[PDB]
Amino acid sequence: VSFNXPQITAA
Amino acid sequence: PQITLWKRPLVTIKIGGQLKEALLDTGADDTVIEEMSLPGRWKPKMIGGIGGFIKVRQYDQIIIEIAGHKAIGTVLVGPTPVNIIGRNLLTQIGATLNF
Amino acid sequence: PQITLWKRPLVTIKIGGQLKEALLDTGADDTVIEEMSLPGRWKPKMIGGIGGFIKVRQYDQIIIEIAGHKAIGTVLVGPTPVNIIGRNLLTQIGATLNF
Repeated sequence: VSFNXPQITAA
Repeated sequence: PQITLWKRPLVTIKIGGQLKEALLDTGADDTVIEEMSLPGRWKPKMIGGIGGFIKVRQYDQIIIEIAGHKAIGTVLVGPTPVNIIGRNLLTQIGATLNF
Repeated sequence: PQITLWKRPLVTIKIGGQLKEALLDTGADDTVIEEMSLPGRWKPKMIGGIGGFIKVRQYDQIIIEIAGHKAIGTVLVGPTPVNIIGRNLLTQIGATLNF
């Protein structure tokens, strides 16, 4: 709606 | 405090009577917590992030204690891969980004 | 800068001589930008976030300016909904979270 950006690399 | 970002900015939170670990996320509009029960009425919502959308339950007027600091606001509950504290509660504990 | 969080922490970046808007994201390990042309070789990477995973192209030793501060580091290119400046470059510009 409402955007939420945690991020991590890979596997 | 002053949190450096050499590591993920993870803190302990208290919500619905439970201790949890959560990520302080300036890139999140909202606070999103893994499946748990919360009191009161809720409504379904779609939120988006880097890989698409997930469906969550929105609860209002929830109190969270964040690394020692109390705040009140909306909390979303759903299949997030990490608990996140987003801007709606970061503002309430007076958090800022500084450089 | 002292950046409060009542609004998204959006800043102007410069990469390849072009100005773009990007989100300062303490919840992101890496910096991810929308499809664009960058020089040199790239390597494959998978990154994951709230709605699952996406494939991106990793470019190393990219010169980038963030809200006026110069950095040189790794930039991921792929179908992100927003350009994101993550901890790999927030640490280069000396950013901290404070409350």
